[PDB]
Amino acid sequence: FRNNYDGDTVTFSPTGRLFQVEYALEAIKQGSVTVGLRSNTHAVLVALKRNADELSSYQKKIIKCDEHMGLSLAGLAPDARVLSNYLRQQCNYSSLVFNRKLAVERAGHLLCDKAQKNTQSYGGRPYGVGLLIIGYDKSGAHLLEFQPSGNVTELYGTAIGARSQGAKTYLERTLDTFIKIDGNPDELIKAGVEAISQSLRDESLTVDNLSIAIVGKDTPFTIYDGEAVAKYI
Amino acid sequence: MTDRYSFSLTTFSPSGKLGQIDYALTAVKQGVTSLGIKATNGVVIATEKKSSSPLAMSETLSKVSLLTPDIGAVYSGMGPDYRVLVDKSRKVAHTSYKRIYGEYPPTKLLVSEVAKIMQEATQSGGVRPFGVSLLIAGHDEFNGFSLYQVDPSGSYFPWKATAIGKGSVAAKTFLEKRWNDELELEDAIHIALLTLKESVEGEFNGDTIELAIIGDENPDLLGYTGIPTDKGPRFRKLTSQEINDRLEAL
Amino acid sequence: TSIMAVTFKDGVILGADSRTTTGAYIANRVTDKLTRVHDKIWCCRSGSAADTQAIADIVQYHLELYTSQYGTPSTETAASVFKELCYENKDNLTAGIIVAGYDDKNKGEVYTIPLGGSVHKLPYAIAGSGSTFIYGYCDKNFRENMSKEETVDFIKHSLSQAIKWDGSSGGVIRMVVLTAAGVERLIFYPDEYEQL
Amino acid sequence: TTIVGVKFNNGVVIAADTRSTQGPIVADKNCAKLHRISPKIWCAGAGTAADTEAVTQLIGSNIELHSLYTSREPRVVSALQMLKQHLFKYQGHIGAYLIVAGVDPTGSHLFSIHAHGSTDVGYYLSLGSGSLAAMAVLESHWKQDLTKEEAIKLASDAIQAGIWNDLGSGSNVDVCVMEIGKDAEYLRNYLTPNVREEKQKSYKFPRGTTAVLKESIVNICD
Amino acid sequence: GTGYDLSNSVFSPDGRNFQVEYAVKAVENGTTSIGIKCNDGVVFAVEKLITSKLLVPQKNVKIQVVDRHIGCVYSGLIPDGRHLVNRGREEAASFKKLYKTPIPIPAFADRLGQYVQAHTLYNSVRPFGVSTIFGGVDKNGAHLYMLEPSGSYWGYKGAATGKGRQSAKAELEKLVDHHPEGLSAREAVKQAAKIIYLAHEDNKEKDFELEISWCSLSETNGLHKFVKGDLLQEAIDFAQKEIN
Amino acid sequence: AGYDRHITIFSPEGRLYQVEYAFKATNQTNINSLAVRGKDCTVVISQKKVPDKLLDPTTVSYIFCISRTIGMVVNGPIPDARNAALRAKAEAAEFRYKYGYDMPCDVLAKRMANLSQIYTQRAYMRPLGVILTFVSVDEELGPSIYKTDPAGYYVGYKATATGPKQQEITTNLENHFKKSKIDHINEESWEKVVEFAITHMIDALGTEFSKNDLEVGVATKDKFFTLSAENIEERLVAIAEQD
Amino acid sequence: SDPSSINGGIVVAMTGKDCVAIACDLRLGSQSLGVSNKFEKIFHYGHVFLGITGLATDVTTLNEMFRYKTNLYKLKEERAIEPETFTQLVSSSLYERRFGPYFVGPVVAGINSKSGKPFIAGFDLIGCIDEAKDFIVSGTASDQLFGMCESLYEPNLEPEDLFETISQALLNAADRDALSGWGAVVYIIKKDEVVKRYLKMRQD
Amino acid sequence: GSRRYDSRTTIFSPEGRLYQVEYALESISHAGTAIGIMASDGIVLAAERKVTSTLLEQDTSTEKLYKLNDKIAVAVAGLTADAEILINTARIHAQNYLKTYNEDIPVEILVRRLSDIKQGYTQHGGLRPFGVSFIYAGYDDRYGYQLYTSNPSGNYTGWKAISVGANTSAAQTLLQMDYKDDMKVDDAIELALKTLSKTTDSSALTYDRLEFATIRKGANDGEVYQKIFKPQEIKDILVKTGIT
Ligand SMILES: CC(C)C[C@H](NC(=O)[C@H](Cc1ccccc1)NC(=O)c1cnccn1)B(O)O
Ligand SMILES: CC(C)C[C@H](NC(=O)[C@H](Cc1ccccc1)NC(=O)c1cnccn1)B(O)O
Repeated sequence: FRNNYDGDTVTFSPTGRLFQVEYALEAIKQGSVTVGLRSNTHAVLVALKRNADELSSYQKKIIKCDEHMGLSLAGLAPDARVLSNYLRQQCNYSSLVFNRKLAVERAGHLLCDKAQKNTQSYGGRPYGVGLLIIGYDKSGAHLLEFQPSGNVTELYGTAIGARSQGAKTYLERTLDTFIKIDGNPDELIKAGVEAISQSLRDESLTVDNLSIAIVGKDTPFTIYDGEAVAKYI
Repeated sequence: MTDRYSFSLTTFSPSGKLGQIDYALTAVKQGVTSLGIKATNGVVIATEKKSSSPLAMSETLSKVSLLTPDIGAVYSGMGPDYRVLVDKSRKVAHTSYKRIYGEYPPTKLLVSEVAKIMQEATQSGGVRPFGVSLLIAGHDEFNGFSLYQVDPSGSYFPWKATAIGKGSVAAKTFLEKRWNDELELEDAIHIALLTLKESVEGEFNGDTIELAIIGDENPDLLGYTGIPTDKGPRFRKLTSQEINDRLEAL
Repeated sequence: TSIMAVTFKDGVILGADSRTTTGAYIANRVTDKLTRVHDKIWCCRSGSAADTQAIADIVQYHLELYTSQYGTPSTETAASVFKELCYENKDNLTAGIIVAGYDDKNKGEVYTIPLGGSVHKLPYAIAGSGSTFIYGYCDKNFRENMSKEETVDFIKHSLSQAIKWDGSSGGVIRMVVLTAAGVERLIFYPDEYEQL
Repeated sequence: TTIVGVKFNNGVVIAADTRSTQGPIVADKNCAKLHRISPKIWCAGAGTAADTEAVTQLIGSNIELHSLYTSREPRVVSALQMLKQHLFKYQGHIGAYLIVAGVDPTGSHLFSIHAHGSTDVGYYLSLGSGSLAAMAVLESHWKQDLTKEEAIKLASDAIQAGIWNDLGSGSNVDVCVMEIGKDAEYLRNYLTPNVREEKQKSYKFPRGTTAVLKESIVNICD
Repeated sequence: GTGYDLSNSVFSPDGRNFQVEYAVKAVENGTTSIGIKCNDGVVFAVEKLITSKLLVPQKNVKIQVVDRHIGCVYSGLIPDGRHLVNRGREEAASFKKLYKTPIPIPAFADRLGQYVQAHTLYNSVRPFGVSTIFGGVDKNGAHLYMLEPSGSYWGYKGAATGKGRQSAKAELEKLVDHHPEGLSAREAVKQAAKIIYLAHEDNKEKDFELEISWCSLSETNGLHKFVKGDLLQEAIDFAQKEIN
Repeated sequence: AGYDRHITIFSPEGRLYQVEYAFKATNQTNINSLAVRGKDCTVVISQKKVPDKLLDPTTVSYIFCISRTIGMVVNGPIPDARNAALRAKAEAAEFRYKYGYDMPCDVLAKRMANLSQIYTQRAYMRPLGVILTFVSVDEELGPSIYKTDPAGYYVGYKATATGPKQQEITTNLENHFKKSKIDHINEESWEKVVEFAITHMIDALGTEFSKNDLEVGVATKDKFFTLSAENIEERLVAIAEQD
Repeated sequence: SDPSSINGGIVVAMTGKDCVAIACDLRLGSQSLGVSNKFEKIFHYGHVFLGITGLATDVTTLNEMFRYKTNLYKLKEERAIEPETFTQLVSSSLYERRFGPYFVGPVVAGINSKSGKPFIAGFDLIGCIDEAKDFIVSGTASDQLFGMCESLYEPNLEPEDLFETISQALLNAADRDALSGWGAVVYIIKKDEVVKRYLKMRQD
Repeated sequence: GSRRYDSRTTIFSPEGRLYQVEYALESISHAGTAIGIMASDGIVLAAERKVTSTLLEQDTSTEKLYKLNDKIAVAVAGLTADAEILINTARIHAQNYLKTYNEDIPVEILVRRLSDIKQGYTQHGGLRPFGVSFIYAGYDDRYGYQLYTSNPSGNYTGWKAISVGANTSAAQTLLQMDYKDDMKVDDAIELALKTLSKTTDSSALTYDRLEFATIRKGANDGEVYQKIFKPQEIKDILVKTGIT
């Protein structure tokens, strides 16, 4: 069975599965946990950064795409660099040609279509990364989940990576509370840090261990690391 | 999309055989017998019209094709493979010869071109060799009358007489007994008809048998008059009636 | 050249002179400038003989391919194909073309395509070197919903005036009648139209 | 150059003069302006000599391949279409001006093609610098329903108009007759009304007249 | 031997293309979607499985418009469907550009068809992992189509695909029999809502969300529009009541 | 070794399995068709089977109008059929543009057989699992039937039949032509020739047809067209007033 | 400006009784300045002779090109190219450069080895074939050559007579052309032998 | 995809040999033997025609000996069709050289080029190599008479005497024994015929089973002549040497 049908992305299994895509999905699960959630005014990303040694840096998980849009990554970091870069260009093209900030929904559809092309052609490979995209556009705050299969979903909240199921159940439980946490950035982040701590096991979330991002109403997408995340530990 | 078969499909096996060329020749062996005989004043090529239905009109499928006014072809093996080789042979006779010296190529050179097209199918990426052997007969001013065999490998050899396909070994033997260097064209047509009767199972008449010659110029077949140096093609397909006439003196 | 197409009650008529010139020499005096691109879609050609023919041949090809896949094309679709060729190749073409067609749902329709490759849908249209001379006459004499006989007469008189003044126009007046009935070829010789 | 084409009741006839010029100079007193596209489609050419020979041979070749491919006799409308589309592609730069005529399985045909790629149909046509002399004759003597013989006369007369009145034309008359049921007949130097009169003197030199400096045998063999 | 099912363009000894048949499996594994043709238009509806409370309601739109007059819905690999619709949109733009008129639905059907069939001609590509239900109104009425991973498509009175295709097909067949005189736009919408609720039983474990769109000559002028608010809620009720 | 059965290269026996399996695919649809020549027409009959009640019967067809004069019936899966139909249309339109006359039936046939031959030789292309029957009244050869298969083979027919029950029809027709001694049906009108074809479809298959079980294409001088359900019924009524 | 008038140069060919003759001048100039008096414009491939007038660089190039093609021809055909055939090879080779032509006036002379029939032909720069039965002329003194030939020539001359004729035709045409002369060479081609003679002429 | 069916014609074996070259060489070893012998006043090429029949026209035939130049010729062992592809490019290269420098191509330059073309098929492009071995016989004004050999690897070497094709080892041993540097062409002719006569896998060595050629400075010229022996000429010279 499986061994005969997982050679490349161009091959269907007898049950209609695409194993190379499923294998790409496994790189996400092995990635460090990251969380996203939003109110009607703001959207927040929280990520647990991973290090190699205690002598190593913690590898960055949050990339900015435009002044109103950015993302967190779980999986193969280079693939996130390629995809965030493409998104950066699309965000950019919309501004130059149309003097228009790209709709987060529209960015969603673009990433879906780009990933898809690599799931149907020979010699290509699926992307091995999951992405959480937050933004503030003409219809307010937004959060998106991107899967290397091409599936993009709009959500109030979610988490991806190792042990991500913890935070996901927390957010599902908290839903009615955080959706209302309007006009107060520090409280939405607090709910996000509380979500991400439901996925801790190994160690605690430290000062150079945390990464948080925020966008909204009158707040351009900004990255917080180190000392600047201290008031959330 | 895009042909990503940029590698040879014919390669050498440890014994040194080229598998696909062998297998193509095997396909040729299953094909209906065809033959050629070279007389002093002409060449004859013949084969059997092995119709695939009595509902089919066997005239709509010619196995003997004109390549230039002085050159004709016949084959044994895969019919469709032959058809496209005829299209290509006819074209290359123009692009590589007529459009350059204002005359049609001599037989050996047109053969040489066909052979190259077949050699390439043996080496290029993503193709299989042609599943045919051809017999090409023709005339030219400086070489006179001449018969050639072309095989799936792209090799060709000149013949006094030969046969290919199904009953070739028997027919080749029958030609070795009957051939001499003093044969008039009519005599050769006679030998051809005898040789082919051993191969044909069913009916043996001008409707079943397809036969063509390279003989004298046919000014009646030219279509126009007024240029002395255009004296008419030497290639002539014999009619059903012309065959039956010679089957009564058989 | 003098060419026109007129919509009336039953359909549409196409008219043309028969003169092609190289300078002041009449290279052809019996030219057919009324060209068929489909059973009931025709065009009037003016400008370069080579350009208009090559354009007309391309359109006929496209519409035949259209019919094989989709069924009878609308006159508007025919005009669109013409336009696309004339517009996209405006720098290397000298083609002034009138498209007229009969359709059962739109009766008779006329589309004019002048030099730059713009499209204009009109009740009637005139074009060619000779047309300049009948802008006044045609504007004063055209009515909507005329009868066949009336329309034949309008084109006949109009083109004879154009033929009279324009050296690039002349020969015979040709017409093509497009209705539900059918396609009818009309021809009128100098001895008739000159004395109108 | 003067080339004409004339339809008759059962076919078509074409004819041409035999003069070629560069500036005021007659380069060729007897070139052949009649070309065979296929055995029953012939072509009269005017303009640039290399160009009419080339365009005629190219389409001839391709027509031949089409015929073999389709098992059909070539049609005049095919040669017409292929020539016009070729000339059109070269915007005029290929200086071929052609009267194309022939018989095929749809009847008899007569067309003209100009260098930019426009085609015309007529019962009678002429092209070349002699075009106006010849057309004047055609416009004067043509009628519908000509016999083969009346057509040859009409065509041949048209070229004579060109030969005598146009400095661009001269020497001889070539004709080709294409009749619906028959083989095309090509009739090279049908008229030769311009035979040079006998010279007044022979200019044959006494041997040794020319001074030679040096001599040697040339090797032709290998 | 075997291995006939490992490469896309390969014929098995019985003349089948197993890779396509395998694509069909991914389709059968998908959400159920449907189309109903009515007296002057077409209605599309689909089941959206609510994986979580966290999925923002009404947001993750599945029905897709092509040009102004064509609706498309599909079951199977969602991205594969978007790819097909992307192509359909290019396919239609090209047609409108040259011919000025908007693309007829039969014409558009073949555009998709030929494209999908192209992905069964080479081993360097994979067949499409969706069946697509699409249609609209043109010069001569309403048209409804369904297109399979093989590139096969036909016109349909009613059509269904995905998990609950059998329930839906059974429900569709009854309508054809109890209404030979031709359904109306408004009725076909209520009916659409019902049919999805009834194929939802084949997956009754996970909640779901209803999505409906329509293209009717009298109701939408010919244009493809989404069913929203009052008309959606009215359709939901009719189905919620006919489930009991 | 075992890959000689996956792409179109020779087997040790000199055979092309992928071509052979393509021939197998042609019968997937379980539909039979036949073609006969009249005095000045050509008729194609093909079974029409609409199993699902949900289908729009008017869109279920294996007959195609290639050009104003050429019709083509296909035995094989629809997506491959339509692929071949699209190509033939395009090839027919292009021929007319380039050569200034309508593409003959046999010439288009040769052209499609050539494309099919190519899939037989080049590895990256699969054969189309279809058989194509082309029909017209050729302006030179008169009524015409030419048929092409996935082997790239093609020939002209007096009459022909294609599908699972091909042989039944073939032998039926073969017997008629031994009897009649001529190479067409002696009938002046296309209406009677359609009737003859339906009659012999009934005898050879041993099945009766309603107006919705058949599909008919007729080719006359300068048109090829297909009959409506009601045009068929008129043909079915006429045969019954005799049996 | 005119690439046909930079280097200067004439070639002329005539038919006789079972013979042909081809002649050229020897000048290679650069406008008014004479550069070389040894520049031969006649070449031969087997028994087929070719003279080229015009732009010297193209004269040289075309010779090297025909040597190349006739060598290949002979290898494949296993026979020497014939005058008729070569004429066709020249034509198609020139027309191949239709819109970027070689600035030359080629001239072919020879006797068919199979038929004994004398053959000459001339070409324009784009390959149009002029196949005269009497004489062909080419170069910056072609007007003068046409005049000399049209008077001096008569049919069926014997090799020794034809020699005298063609030499006078060339010499007297050259002396009325500023860009032709500086020596002259004449080939008398018979089936069997080919004789080559350098003429004495004015060196100004 | 395609990768499945790729034989990978240009990889190394674990032992560092090229599979396809070796198998091509194996094919060459079954081909009619060809012999080249250089003398002081000329060169000899001889070759055994593999498989013959009464009906094979030998007068029109050529399968082993090809003229490349007026001064260079080759003997072929292997696939004739493959050889012709190579022979034709070799003729072109010679003419390109002649046009560039106005000198006939030195023998090695041509040989190196042909050998380079063969080498390429060994390192890139995923095609099978040419199943050909060449013996080159030529003269030039730098080195005089030369004899070279190239095979499917694209390696080439120079020899006083050599053989290719079948039974080379036996033939090489025989040439090593009887060859002497002071040899004349006429003695070389005899050596080549003896050697072939002693290694045929046929009963006896008749004229109809041979092709013969000499490159001589034929002393009366003070220029080099390629003589391709006609069938009668072989029959004569076979009698003189004493084989009848
Ligand atoms: C459409 C064509 C056939 C009719 C007339 N065109 C020509 O006669 C044109 C010149 C012209 C004259 C007046 C205004 C514009 C262009 N003539 C040609 O195209 C022409 C003439 N001789 C040979 C080939 N083509 B016209 O539009 O006045
Ligand atoms: C078509 C040919 C055969 C007939 C006549 N043409 C010529 O004589 C043309 C006149 C011409 C045309 C364009 C540019 C320069 C010169 N002459 C030549 O083509 C020509 C050919 N070879 C040598 C010298 N001149 B004509 O149409 O008056």
